[PDB]
Amino acid sequence: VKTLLPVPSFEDVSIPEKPKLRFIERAPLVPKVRREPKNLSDIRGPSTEATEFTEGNFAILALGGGYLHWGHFEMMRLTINRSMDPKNMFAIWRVPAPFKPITRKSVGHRMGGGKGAIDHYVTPVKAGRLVVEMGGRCEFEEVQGFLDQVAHKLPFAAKAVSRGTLEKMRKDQEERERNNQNPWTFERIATANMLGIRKVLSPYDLTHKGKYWGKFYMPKRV
Amino acid sequence: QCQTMTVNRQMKRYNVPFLTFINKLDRMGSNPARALQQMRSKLNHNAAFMQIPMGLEGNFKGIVDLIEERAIYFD
Amino acid sequence: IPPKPAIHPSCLPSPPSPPQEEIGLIRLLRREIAAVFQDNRMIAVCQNVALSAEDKLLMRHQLRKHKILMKVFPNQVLKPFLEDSKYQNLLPLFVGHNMLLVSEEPKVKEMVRILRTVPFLPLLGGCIDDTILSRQGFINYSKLPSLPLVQGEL
Amino acid sequence: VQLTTYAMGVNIYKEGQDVPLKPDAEYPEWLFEMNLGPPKTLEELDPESREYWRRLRKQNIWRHNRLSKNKR
Amino acid sequence: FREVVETQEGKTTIIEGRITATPKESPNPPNPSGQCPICRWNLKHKYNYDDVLLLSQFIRPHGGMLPRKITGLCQEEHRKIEECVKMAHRAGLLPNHRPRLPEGVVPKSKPQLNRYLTRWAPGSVKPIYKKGPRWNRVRMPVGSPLLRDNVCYSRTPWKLYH
Amino acid sequence: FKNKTVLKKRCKDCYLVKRRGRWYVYCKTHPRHKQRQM
Amino acid sequence: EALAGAPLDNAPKEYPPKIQQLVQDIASLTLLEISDLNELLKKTL
Amino acid sequence: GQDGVEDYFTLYADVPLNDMFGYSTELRSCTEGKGEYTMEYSRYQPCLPSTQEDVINKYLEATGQLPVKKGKAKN
Amino acid sequence: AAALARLGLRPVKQVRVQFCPFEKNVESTRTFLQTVSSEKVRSTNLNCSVIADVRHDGSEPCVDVLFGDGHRLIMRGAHLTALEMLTAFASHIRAR
Amino acid sequence: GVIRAIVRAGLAMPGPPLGPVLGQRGVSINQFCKEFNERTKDIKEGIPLPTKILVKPDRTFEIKIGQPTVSYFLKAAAGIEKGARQTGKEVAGLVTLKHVYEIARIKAQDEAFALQDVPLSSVVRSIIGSARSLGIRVVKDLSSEELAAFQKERAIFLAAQKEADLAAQEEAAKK
RNA sequence: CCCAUAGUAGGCCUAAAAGCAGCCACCAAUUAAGAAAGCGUUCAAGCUCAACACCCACUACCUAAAAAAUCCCAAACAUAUA
Ligand SMILES: [Mg+2]
Ligand SMILES: [Zn+2]
Ligand SMILES: [Zn+2]
Repeated sequence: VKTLLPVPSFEDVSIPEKPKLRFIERAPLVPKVRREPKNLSDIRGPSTEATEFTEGNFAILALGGGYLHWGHFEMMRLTINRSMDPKNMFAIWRVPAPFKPITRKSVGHRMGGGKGAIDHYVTPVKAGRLVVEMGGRCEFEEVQGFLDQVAHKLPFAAKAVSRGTLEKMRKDQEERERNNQNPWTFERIATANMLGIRKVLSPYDLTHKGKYWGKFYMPKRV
Repeated sequence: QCQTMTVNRQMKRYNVPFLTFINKLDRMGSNPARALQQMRSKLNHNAAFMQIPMGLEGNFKGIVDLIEERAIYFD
Repeated sequence: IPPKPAIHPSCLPSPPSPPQEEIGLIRLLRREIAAVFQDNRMIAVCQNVALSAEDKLLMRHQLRKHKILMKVFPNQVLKPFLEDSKYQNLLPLFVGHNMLLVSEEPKVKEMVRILRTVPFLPLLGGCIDDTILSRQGFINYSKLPSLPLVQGEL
Repeated sequence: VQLTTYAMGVNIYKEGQDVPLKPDAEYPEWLFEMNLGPPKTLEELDPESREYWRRLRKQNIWRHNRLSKNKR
Repeated sequence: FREVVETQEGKTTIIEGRITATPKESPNPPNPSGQCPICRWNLKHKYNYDDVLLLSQFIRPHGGMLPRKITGLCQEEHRKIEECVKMAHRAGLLPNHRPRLPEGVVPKSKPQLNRYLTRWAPGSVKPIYKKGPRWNRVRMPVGSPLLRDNVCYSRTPWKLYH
Repeated sequence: FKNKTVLKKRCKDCYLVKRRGRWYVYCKTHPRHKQRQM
Repeated sequence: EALAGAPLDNAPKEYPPKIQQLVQDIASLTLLEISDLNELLKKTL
Repeated sequence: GQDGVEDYFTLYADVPLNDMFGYSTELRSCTEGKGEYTMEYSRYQPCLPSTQEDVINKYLEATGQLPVKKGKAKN
Repeated sequence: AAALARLGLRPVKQVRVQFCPFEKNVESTRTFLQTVSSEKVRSTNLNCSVIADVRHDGSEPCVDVLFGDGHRLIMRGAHLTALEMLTAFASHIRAR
Repeated sequence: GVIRAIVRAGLAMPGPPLGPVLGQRGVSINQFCKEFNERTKDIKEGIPLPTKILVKPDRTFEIKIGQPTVSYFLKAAAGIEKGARQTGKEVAGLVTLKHVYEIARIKAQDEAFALQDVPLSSVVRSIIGSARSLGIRVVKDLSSEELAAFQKERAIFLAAQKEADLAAQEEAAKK
């Protein structure tokens, strides 16, 4: 015979109103008459806000930088609304509406004449930022499944993690970073300026510790 | 088949006596017993037997009458 | 660079696994086994035939018509009870699929005559009032005369 | 048009007189010790009964069914 | 060991089941605390593919092998023996461990091409016609990926792709 | 056969085999599930 | 305390010793003890 | 609905006339001969949007075939 | 043991098994009798039957089978397992 | 083998469900229907009951008559003809313990219960669970209480059926 | 590696949807099986899985490869000691 463990009871998680995701529009309620440059520092480096959870216990953890326009948000919201349970699951958006303007000139035009016209709008997303958060009274297999299904469709690398999974991954990351055999850490060489390496490196590498490069994220750099 | 069943329905509804003749017995697909069993089961007729072959596919030579016990050797 | 251990963990003797705590299912199984073994005096272990449930309910109704019951138990919970108690000579008879009979009062004639109708229902034997016997033992014991005359012949 | 519609015109007494209804004295007492509305959970049955283990097995079956929904 | 014996006598096939004798392990192991037959003799990362005596004790006379529940190997040690035995039947080793067949060894097609360290099957790999440029050259594999933790004496890692 | 990078079983009778350097998905009940590794 | 070796009846070679002891105890007299046995047997049944 | 007799059944269908171009051919080919059917006028129902666009395009081609379709197909 | 049901069991005539309950080498013949007396392998033909003979002083797990060709096959499972005798009976009933 | 079929007693016309299956099996259908009718003519009510048939390889069918279903008995004891779409928020009716006890003691003689050591507690628990899953509700033994219950339930169920028919007509009109 | 009976056609527009069209409660019998966890079903049949009975190896390091035009390019060695 085999043992029969008690099933996890779900009685402290109540589903609020509007379990489905809200509609995301293209341009905001007021257009920006001043054209802003394409500041690339909004996606380079670790994320500051929207890192931990808030209401749900499952969220998609980003592992790279990139821009998401109206089509990506529409695809994500449609997939969520078509692959969920409205009486047992509910998701809340974590990223704001796209507001960064992008200027595009005419096709087949000479170089010059100032900037072009504003077409669409995107939003900056850094590494380690939760894209969408979803909770409810379900378990972990199905939610991880239909969240990785969408994360594989995202341009940047993303995985479906939770609370315990994030805790375990942070624990093994710090365990690997505190038990290094070779005594030559990237941070020790970058901060103390060894062998004149500061000539070919970058001032942003002092805070990144060699864990970021442009927009990607290597979790095996240590 | 279908047309045979329709002709049978008409002939039985107007009461017409008839006798069955089997043609083309020179190919690799001669089996009067199967056709007779079909006429017995699938249709509502009666059993009968009047001729016996002496070789099929490529051995057809004559037929028997089994009424006078005297076969026929066609030449 | 991961730490390289001097001795691989798969080579050194692994520590013993912690024994699991016994659940209530096996406790209730052992309790009801002891209960049906103390009150009932006639049991007959027979090889369970992997037949359809239709014939199974048919034979169940044919047996229970003569005011008898039937109840089986898994070998995992039965072997300790057979090896720790007095029935230590019945442990080699529970090594596979089998069916145990729980019938109150001795009525071996009717059950044998109703089971011999099918030639695919064998039985390993059983005990008749603390007297272990086999199939041939049962078929030669069912031919014994009535109880009153055997009691009064002395 | 065929349908099994044999609803007898029962008012307030046709359900006890049409059939040989027996009083409460002739019926045994242990027939009223059954459940009524809500069923039985897991914290209302002692772990020394078959009903608790059957309920736990049913809950485990339900959990396995809810889990095995995406895998093949 | 155990073998099957079938005899024909008067249209009555007599299928018997006689159990024969078999040797055992030496009553003096160097490391009795080991959990694997290879670890108990201090042969951890100490054997190669040329050892025809070690590989012949865990295989079948007809070319087959033995599971882990019978031998006693773990997960990483059973795969090494499974890879080293495949490198022996191709290099001409173990001539008595050939599979049984009726009468198929009649037309000797391709002659006995000598080979060693054969990792993949001969009649299956595709000939490399392009070989790539220079930096991303497609080398030919050799050896075994599970035989990298063995003891070396040449002060250089085992080059498996050259 | 169909060229597929990620192979998977489409029903129940599909069994995976390793032949001529490629993983093939053969099936006798539903022959439409034949896949070929590219 | 377990049980017996579970013999069979197709090959009569062994018998329980208690039956033999009881028979040896009750089969060594004349007729007065037989009459007493009949009396004590008919007292109940 | 569906009726039936001793040997076969009798289906009660409800199919528009627009989808009755070659129904007899496929109905026979999917019945092995012994299948028949009867057709009679029933009522009217709203039209499907695909057939709506089809009849709109047909009326457009019949009236004036140069508003967009053949107007851009030729220039 | 579905191979015996997919193959066939029509030409067989009568089969039987003999073993002892108190022996420790009678599980093979026991599971063989259990598999041969299932549902598909028993309903695939109605012209055959089985005999379950249980003896005490047999001291031998012999299984004798025979089919319609007048042959005879007796296999004693003293040391053989269940799969071996199963595939042997399958091959013997398929080849003849 | 066996074929599960639940048809009406006095209404067993050759065709629906029991038609293509009986035609492809290899047995007759008109003779089976005639035998079922001549066996069920003893019933003076036409109660639909299940039928367990068995076919042998020599093409011959047998009929074993058993006990009818439970939903029909529950609907006859409650008084309603059709079941409700909800349970708890829309009760169809009330049935006392005496009616379900009589139904259980009458049904406990079929081929499923008479061939098993099942007591009265098990069958009354099963019928109580079936009544709870149907849409009705059981109660101790309420004489005058169930009288007043029926007196109010007639009116409330008439109102519920009227409003349900109105909602269905509205949904049919919105089309 | 094996294995599957029943209270039923659980409640309802559509003729019915009988385990996969929608609703709150998703009952209940012997050891043990979901008013339904994956295909074929106008309404029924055909197949597996979870649950007994039965033994009980790893029951899974997660996913990370590609083909253009004169012709592909040096060759070779996993085993005598940094
Ligand atoms: Mg079914
Ligand atoms: Zn080891
Ligand atoms: Zn397939």
